[PDB]
Amino acid sequence: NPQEIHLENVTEEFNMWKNNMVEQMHTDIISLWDQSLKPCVKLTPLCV
Amino acid sequence: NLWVTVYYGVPVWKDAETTLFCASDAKAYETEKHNVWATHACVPTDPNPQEIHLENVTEEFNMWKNNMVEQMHTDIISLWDQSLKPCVKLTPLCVTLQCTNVTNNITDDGELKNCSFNMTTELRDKKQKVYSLFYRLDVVQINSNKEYRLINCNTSAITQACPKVSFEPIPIHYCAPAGFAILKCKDKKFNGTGPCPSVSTVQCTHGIKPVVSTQLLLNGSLAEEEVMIRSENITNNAKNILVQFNTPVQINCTRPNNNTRKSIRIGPGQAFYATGDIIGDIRQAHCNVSKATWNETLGKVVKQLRKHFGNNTIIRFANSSGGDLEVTTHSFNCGGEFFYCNTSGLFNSTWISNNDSITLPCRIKQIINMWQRIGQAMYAPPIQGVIRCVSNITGLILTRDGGSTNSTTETFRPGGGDMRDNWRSELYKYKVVKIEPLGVAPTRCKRRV
Amino acid sequence: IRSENITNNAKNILVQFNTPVQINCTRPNNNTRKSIRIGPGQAFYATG
Amino acid sequence: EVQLVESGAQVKKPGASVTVSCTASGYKFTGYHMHWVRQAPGRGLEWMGWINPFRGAVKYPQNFRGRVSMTRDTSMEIFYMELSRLTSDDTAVYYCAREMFDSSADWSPWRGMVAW
Amino acid sequence: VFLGFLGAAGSTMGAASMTLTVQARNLLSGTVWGIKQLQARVLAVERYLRDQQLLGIWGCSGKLICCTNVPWNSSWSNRNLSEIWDNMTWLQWDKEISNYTQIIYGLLEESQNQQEKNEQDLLALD
Amino acid sequence: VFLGFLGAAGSTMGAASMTLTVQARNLLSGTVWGIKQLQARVLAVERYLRDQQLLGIWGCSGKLICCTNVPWNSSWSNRNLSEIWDNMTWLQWDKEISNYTQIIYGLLEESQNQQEKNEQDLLALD
Amino acid sequence: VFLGFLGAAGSTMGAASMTLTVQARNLLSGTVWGIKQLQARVLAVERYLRDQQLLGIWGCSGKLICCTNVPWNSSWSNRNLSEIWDNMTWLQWDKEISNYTQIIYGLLEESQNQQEKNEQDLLALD
Ligand SMILES: *[C@@H]1O[C@H](CO)[C@@H](O[C@@H]2O[C@H](CO)[C@@H](O[C@@H]3O[C@H](CO[C@H]4O[C@H](CO[C@H]5O[C@H](CO)[C@@H](O)[C@H](O)[C@@H]5O)[C@@H](O)[C@H](O)[C@@H]4O)[C@@H](O)[C@H](O[C@H]4O[C@H](CO)[C@@H](O)[C@H](O)[C@@H]4O[C@H]4O[C@H](CO)[C@@H](O)[C@H](O)[C@@H]4O)[C@@H]3O)[C@H](O)[C@H]2NC(C)=O)[C@H](O)[C@H]1NC(C)=O
Ligand SMILES: *[C@@H]1O[C@H](CO)[C@@H](O[C@@H]2O[C@H](CO)[C@@H](O[C@@H]3O[C@H](CO[C@H]4O[C@H](CO)[C@@H](O)[C@H](O[C@H]5O[C@H](CO)[C@@H](O)[C@H](O)[C@@H]5O)[C@@H]4O)[C@@H](O)[C@H](O)[C@@H]3O)[C@H](O)[C@H]2NC(C)=O)[C@H](O)[C@H]1NC(C)=O
Ligand SMILES: *[C@@H]1O[C@H](CO)[C@@H](O[C@@H]2O[C@H](CO)[C@@H](O[C@@H]3O[C@H](CO[C@H]4O[C@H](CO)[C@@H](O)[C@H](O[C@H]5O[C@H](CO)[C@@H](O)[C@H](O)[C@@H]5O)[C@@H]4O)[C@@H](O)[C@H](O)[C@@H]3O)[C@H](O)[C@H]2NC(C)=O)[C@H](O)[C@H]1NC(C)=O
Ligand SMILES: *[C@@H]1O[C@H](CO[C@@H]2O[C@@H](C)[C@@H](O)[C@@H](O)[C@@H]2O)[C@@H](O[C@@H]2O[C@H](CO)[C@@H](O[C@@H]3O[C@H](CO)[C@@H](O)[C@H](O)[C@@H]3O)[C@H](O)[C@H]2NC(C)=O)[C@H](O)[C@H]1NC(C)=O
Ligand SMILES: *[C@@H]1O[C@H](CO[C@@H]2O[C@@H](C)[C@@H](O)[C@@H](O)[C@@H]2O)[C@@H](O[C@@H]2O[C@H](CO)[C@@H](O[C@@H]3O[C@H](CO)[C@@H](O)[C@H](O)[C@@H]3O)[C@H](O)[C@H]2NC(C)=O)[C@H](O)[C@H]1NC(C)=O
Ligand SMILES: *[C@@H]1O[C@H](CO[C@@H]2O[C@@H](C)[C@@H](O)[C@@H](O)[C@@H]2O)[C@@H](O[C@@H]2O[C@H](CO)[C@@H](O[C@@H]3O[C@H](CO)[C@@H](O)[C@H](O)[C@@H]3O)[C@H](O)[C@H]2NC(C)=O)[C@H](O)[C@H]1NC(C)=O
Ligand SMILES: *[C@@H]1O[C@H](CO)[C@@H](O[C@@H]2O[C@H](CO)[C@@H](O[C@@H]3O[C@H](CO)[C@@H](O)[C@H](O)[C@@H]3O)[C@H](O)[C@H]2NC(C)=O)[C@H](O)[C@H]1NC(C)=O
Ligand SMILES: *[C@@H]1O[C@H](CO[C@@H]2O[C@@H](C)[C@@H](O)[C@@H](O)[C@@H]2O)[C@@H](O[C@@H]2O[C@H](CO)[C@@H](O)[C@H](O)[C@H]2NC(C)=O)[C@H](O)[C@H]1NC(C)=O
Ligand SMILES: *[C@@H]1O[C@H](CO[C@@H]2O[C@@H](C)[C@@H](O)[C@@H](O)[C@@H]2O)[C@@H](O[C@@H]2O[C@H](CO)[C@@H](O)[C@H](O)[C@H]2NC(C)=O)[C@H](O)[C@H]1NC(C)=O
Ligand SMILES: *[C@@H]1O[C@H](CO[C@@H]2O[C@@H](C)[C@@H](O)[C@@H](O)[C@@H]2O)[C@@H](O[C@@H]2O[C@H](CO)[C@@H](O)[C@H](O)[C@H]2NC(C)=O)[C@H](O)[C@H]1NC(C)=O
Ligand SMILES: *[C@@H]1O[C@H](CO)[C@@H](O[C@@H]2O[C@H](CO)[C@@H](O)[C@H](O)[C@H]2NC(C)=O)[C@H](O)[C@H]1NC(C)=O
Ligand SMILES: *[C@@H]1O[C@H](CO)[C@@H](O[C@@H]2O[C@H](CO)[C@@H](O)[C@H](O)[C@H]2NC(C)=O)[C@H](O)[C@H]1NC(C)=O
Ligand SMILES: *[C@@H]1O[C@H](CO[C@@H]2O[C@@H](C)[C@@H](O)[C@@H](O)[C@@H]2O)[C@@H](O)[C@H](O)[C@H]1NC(C)=O
Ligand SMILES: *[C@@H]1O[C@H](CO[C@@H]2O[C@@H](C)[C@@H](O)[C@@H](O)[C@@H]2O)[C@@H](O)[C@H](O)[C@H]1NC(C)=O
Ligand SMILES: *[C@@H]1O[C@H](CO[C@@H]2O[C@@H](C)[C@@H](O)[C@@H](O)[C@@H]2O)[C@@H](O)[C@H](O)[C@H]1NC(C)=O
Repeated sequence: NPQEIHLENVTEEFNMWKNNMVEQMHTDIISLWDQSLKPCVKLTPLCV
Repeated sequence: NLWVTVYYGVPVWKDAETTLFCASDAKAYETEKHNVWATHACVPTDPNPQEIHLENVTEEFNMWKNNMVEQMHTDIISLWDQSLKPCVKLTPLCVTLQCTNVTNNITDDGELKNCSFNMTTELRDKKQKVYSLFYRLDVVQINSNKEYRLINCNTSAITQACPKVSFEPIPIHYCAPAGFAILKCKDKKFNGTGPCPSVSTVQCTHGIKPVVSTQLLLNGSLAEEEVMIRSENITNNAKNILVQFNTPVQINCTRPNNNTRKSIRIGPGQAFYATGDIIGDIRQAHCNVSKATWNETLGKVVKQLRKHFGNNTIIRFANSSGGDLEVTTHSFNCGGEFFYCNTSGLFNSTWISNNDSITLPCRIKQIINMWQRIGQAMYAPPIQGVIRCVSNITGLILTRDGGSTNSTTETFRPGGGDMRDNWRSELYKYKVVKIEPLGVAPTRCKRRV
Repeated sequence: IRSENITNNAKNILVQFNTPVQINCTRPNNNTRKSIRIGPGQAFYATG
Repeated sequence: EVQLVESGAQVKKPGASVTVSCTASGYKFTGYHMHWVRQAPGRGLEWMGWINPFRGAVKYPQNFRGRVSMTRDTSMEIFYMELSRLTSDDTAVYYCAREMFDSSADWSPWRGMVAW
Repeated sequence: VFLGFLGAAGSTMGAASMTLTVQARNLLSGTVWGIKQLQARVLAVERYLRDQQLLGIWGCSGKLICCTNVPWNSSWSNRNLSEIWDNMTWLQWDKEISNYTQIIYGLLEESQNQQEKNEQDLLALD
Repeated sequence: VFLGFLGAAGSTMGAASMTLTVQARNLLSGTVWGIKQLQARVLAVERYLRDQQLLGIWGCSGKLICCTNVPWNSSWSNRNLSEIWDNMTWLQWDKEISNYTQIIYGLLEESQNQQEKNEQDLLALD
Repeated sequence: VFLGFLGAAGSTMGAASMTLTVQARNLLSGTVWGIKQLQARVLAVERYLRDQQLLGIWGCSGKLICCTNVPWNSSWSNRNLSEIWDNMTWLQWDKEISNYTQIIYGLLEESQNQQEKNEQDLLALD
């Protein structure tokens, strides 16, 4: 139940462009990417 | 009639040890270059390194049993490999090398070799025929023209610290967490053992460059008033003895050769940075030291030894005994490169009681096993051109001779090689404790019913 | 006699002794270990 | 267990040079001091020096200094000793011994000689 | 007057009870080689809450000061009140009392708040 | 008498209130395969401080015992005082009350210290 | 009435003192990419116990409300009682008082519990 609680009389200034949650998501996808490739098969011998 | 009464946050501490953490400030953090030496994740230093003095506190200090050294000893080694692991592994570089005495017009009796060898490329099938110039200490021959091979091939897997990462020592401030603290012993004449008269607490040390070096200490802290003589036990010749200058000493270290760096592709993503041919004059590394302040330094020192040894006696200096090249010579990184220098004429002297400078020969070695750990070596890529580094000598390490002749003469030579002594240079005044904020003392007080 | 369920043959059944039992295990052959250098830092210990 | 194994008996001319080895095993090699002692026939023990395998730190005595070359091979775990300018007075039986307590970090000792 | 953290240590205990709000205020202080710094700051809250646990199981739980209904055995550093607070530093003092500390603590946690707090409900049920 | 940690469990609750200083004293207990031991000891302070949070938001925050102004609904295990403390172990008891625990807790945190503590300032402003 | 966590924020502070048991109840909330989630939940107990430390070193340590013997300098947001609690939200208010907070805090930790609690033993020794 993704509880969503509303707050009243609260004026909050939002910025999506300076939002830090993006840079995290940016890095995790790259790290998680290699976390797959490291146990996976290295094709370095395929240069031929 | 007295009772027991608990008091929280009392000035009661006990001596213990735990894990500390670095402070590189922010300025050498900007050196960057993809992890220059240490500083990567290092915490910033306090802008105002608050030093609080404690009164009526007699604290016994020991620099030789101080645990902060062994930590610093291990971190530098781990951080070392943490660079080499993403860096380029040179394990394929173990190969038969066809080399020649370097090109010069006689007047020798070399040490540099024009080395042609069959290598490999990024494309796994096709291969490479290349030449590079190597110092004699990184290779050894094998038994037409003589053939050579690397020195580490039969010992340890060799890597190469990638040229992005540097070796440059960056000042590091070791810090302690809450419930603990660090104590600085500030009293001017202090032998490092026994009680410390001047006890002040800090949460971080001063700037400490983890200088990786032997036989000489550079860039560190200076002593005060007389030059201080510190040894755990002086009756044992085997235990190393450390000194601290009140006067810093200048030295200019140079690699006068103008090097070329040949980057050859062993990849994909791998590659090896070789040494190209010297451009112009063939010279050799060396470092200069003023003979005047040197002679006066030995005079000011010999007056300090005559407090601990004899009122009037004889003091002789002689060159070293034997061991690995990392001991028998002076090791350190000058900007990218690790120099190994002959120290002899400094110590050619005999002293009893009552304008020019000097120069020392030096050698460069790229493959380095430093801290001796086998199974893993490292290669230091060559730096392009003339290398120059200026250093300020703040400390020393020495050993003594043996019975010889009764009350006759004592001889001194270089020593050390265990880098734990390198960290004792800045850690002599430091030690760690832990807080016991709870305490129970009697008074007429009693709680309720 | 301990078993999760004894009516199922498939489930393993475990026992515990009150009396320990002696056994002498030997490799009577006298082996040689040939250490051959695959390095640097690598090496392989063969049978002589 | 540990073992200290030396080279073989040699017959040489005077004024020449002679090398003698010692090969330790069964312990941490780089972290254990190695003494060397010669005993002339019928005489007492004559201590010729020691070599710390850590980086190769050495210390000799006064009377033997300059004729004694002592090294170790940390790879192959073989200590070495050499005597030159051979004299008839240099004829003796030469030993290698280890100090009692050693480690890779802190140190001490002096006295200890156990494995010979 | 603010002498900072641990200022009154060598000072006598009676003079050292004025800094309790200092030493207790900074006591909590509010990839490789990054692990180095992380494990260090964990030991503070364990050392802090262990005292809070001891302070809690005893009759205190209130910070900086406390008393108890446990008497002081003269076998514990027999001294006059002035020979202790006025004549002895917390360093010299806790040196003497490290003997019976847990013997003292046992009565604080058990003879007091295991006992005196059970007296509450028996008095508070009516 | 010291029976140790969790000694009075099977004993009746009235007999189990004497060990509270025991079970609360050791409750805080003062590379690969090294991670195995580290994550285990973290869950203690979370379980400890969660109680401290609950004990704090309720009218207690004092250790080992407490009461409240919230009445006991007879719909919660209707029993006589002797049928509960004297006739039931904490195991058999908390089995019955695990029903209304949070229903009880809601009044302890809100009807009490959200309410009775607001009564303080209104009485303490004058 | 239960408005949930942070419900009264934009509401005036006088109206925001009714949720203290809410915002303090969930404040503690009871390999690679697995490290991502672990370091996050650690900062809660540090932020929680730091308040407990501040609340402890001051004259409070009791949850959700407190007062002090430190007067309010008119140089700190000079306003009438209605211009503050009734006319200002905690957001608009703490905006003004973030100025003197530590100046206020210094007297709470030192002028109060370093002082008023020392008054205890001096009165409690006889
Ligand atoms: C169920 O439990 C039982 C009992 O617990 C298990 O039985 C065990 O079986 C093991 C083998 O499977 C066996 O392990 C060997 O132990 C040997 C003994 O080690 C001790 O003693 C030596 C020497 O002391 C002897 O001599 C002295 C003085 O003269 C006497 O005082 C002693 O009583 C002995 O007589 C000490 O040096 C040790 O410190 C011990 O105290 C070991 O020697 C042996 O190790 C050797 O082989 C290893 C494998 O290759 C090797 O790594 C190691 O280095 C050893 O190599 C020897 O030779 C080399 C040659 O170069 C030399 O360099 C070395 O120094 C060394 O001499 C084994 O470890 C157990 O002893 C035996 N008992 C116990 C109590 O454990 C049973 O296995 C178990 N079942 C299962 C399934 O687990
Ligand atoms: C060998 O090296 C050592 C260490 O490098 C020399 O020892 C002394 O070093 C200390 C500093 O470690 C100097 O003493 C003080 O340094 C203070 C810090 O100064 C820095 O930060 C200042 C404020 O942030 C900043 O203003 C200052 O800049 C100054 O120097 C700059 C060049 O470095 C220059 O560009 C600027 O214009 C400005 O002049 C620094 O960044 C400083 O605040 C104190 O005033 C004081 O200087 C000592 O002077 C050093 N020397 C001595 C003799 O103690 C040691 O001298 C060297 N020895 C030899 C033989 O060369
Ligand atoms: C098969 O193996 C098992 C387990 O190895 C045997 O089962 C029993 O094992 C237990 C111990 O696990 C023995 O029972 C007790 O052991 C106690 C612990 O003893 C150790 O520590 C003592 C104090 O620290 C120490 O004194 C003692 O040393 C004694 O034995 C040494 C040799 O092991 C000897 O050198 C010493 O001089 C000294 O005699 C141990 O280090 C001990 O305190 C108790 O007194 C008791 O012994 C049982 O005896 C074992 N045997 C039985 C039948 O229960 C099992 O026997 C083995 N079965 C067969 C068939 O071999
Ligand atoms: C209670 O306190 C006593 C006495 O402590 C004394 O005063 C302190 C201020 C310090 O200066 C202490 O150093 C000093 O002793 C403790 O006394 C203990 O007594 C025993 C002997 O009964 C000592 O044992 C010694 O052991 C050494 C080493 O083997 C022998 O050489 C001695 O002959 C003797 O047997 C012991 O060292 C001493 N101290 C301690 C810490 O045990 C007593 O232990 C202590 N009790 C408690 C519960 O803390
Ligand atoms: C309040 O307590 C009751 C009763 O609990 C009873 O007493 C305890 C000491 C235990 O012995 C319990 O096992 C025992 O029931 C809880 O009763 C709940 O009742 C419902 C039915 O209304 C049960 O549902 C059952 O579900 C099973 C499986 O699908 C069916 O086969 C049954 O036919 C029946 O539908 C439920 O199991 C039972 N227990 C629980 C834990 O829910 C009641 O839930 C509880 N209330 C609260 C808020 O805790
Ligand atoms: C106490 O509070 C004052 C005033 O705060 C005022 O009211 C608040 C509700 C906010 O709306 C604030 O934005 C508003 O100023 C703090 O006033 C500080 O005054 C100095 C000048 O004395 C300001 O410095 C400015 O710096 C800018 C940028 O360089 C210049 O362009 C200006 O000319 C001026 O020099 C400062 O910004 C202002 N605010 C702060 C946060 O410092 C005062 O600092 C504060 N004191 C404390 C201890 O908190
Ligand atoms: C360049 O490569 C050559 C390849 O041989 C090296 O030459 C060798 O130099 C040594 C001197 O160190 C010569 O040994 C000498 O032999 C003479 C005659 O017996 C003897 O009188 C001397 O005492 C000494 O033993 C050796 O013969 C010579 N090689 C050949 C084939 O003659 C040379 O050293 C290399 N340069 C460098 C810097 O290594
Ligand atoms: C440090 O302590 C001295 C006094 O310590 C005395 O000696 C110790 C060995 C121990 O026995 C203590 O209990 C003793 O009290 C302080 O000296 C006093 O200073 C005040 C003010 O300056 C003065 O009025 C007293 O006469 C002094 N007493 C003595 C005996 O000299 C000193 O002030 C302490 N340090 C600080 C910073 O307060
Ligand atoms: C363990 O408990 C028994 C009594 O438990 C009773 O039975 C249970 C099923 C439950 O209904 C409980 O509420 C009951 O009280 C204790 O036995 C008592 O022991 C004391 C002292 O030895 C004796 O005076 C009483 O008469 C005994 N009562 C009964 C009913 O036998 C027993 O002591 C408990 N164990 C311990 C270590 O105290
Ligand atoms: C949200 O707040 C309004 C009132 O806020 C006023 O304006 C602000 C800018 C600030 O100055 C505050 O201090 C002021 O109080 C609430 O409106 C009130 O609602 C009640 C009940 O509905 C009504 O009786 C009052 O007359 C209203 N007052 C005004 C001025 O309109 C509103 O209720 C708040 N939101 C919630 C959910 O309560
Ligand atoms: C180091 O200096 C101290 C004095 O500052 C020396 O004095 C010793 O102090 C301790 C007190 O802990 C006494 O127990 C010793 O008896 C003192 N010895 C002497 C000779 O004075 C200490 O000896 C010095 N150590 C060295 C190695 O020089
Ligand atoms: C080491 O080199 C530095 C320069 O790199 C020399 O510094 C000079 O010192 C003289 C005085 O001796 C000054 O007059 C110059 O202005 C200095 N130049 C610079 C650039 O700093 C230093 O003297 C050299 N020392 C030795 C022993 O060679
Ligand atoms: C005072 O203490 C005396 C000694 O107690 C014994 O020694 C201490 C160190 C502990 O080990 C304790 O367990 C021992 O019993 C007691 O004999 C004496 O009764 C005590 N008196 C008072 C009033 O507490
Ligand atoms: C006693 O409890 C009765 C039942 O309450 C209901 O059931 C419990 C399990 C909860 O789910 C609760 O939210 C429900 O409303 C109440 O009807 C009765 O009023 C209560 N009486 C008292 C005095 O509290
Ligand atoms: C009220 O505050 C006045 C100003 O204090 C000064 O400014 C604040 C922001 C702090 O920096 C403080 O350290 C400064 O001294 C005081 O001058 C005045 O005495 C205060 N009056 C009372 C009753 O507290």
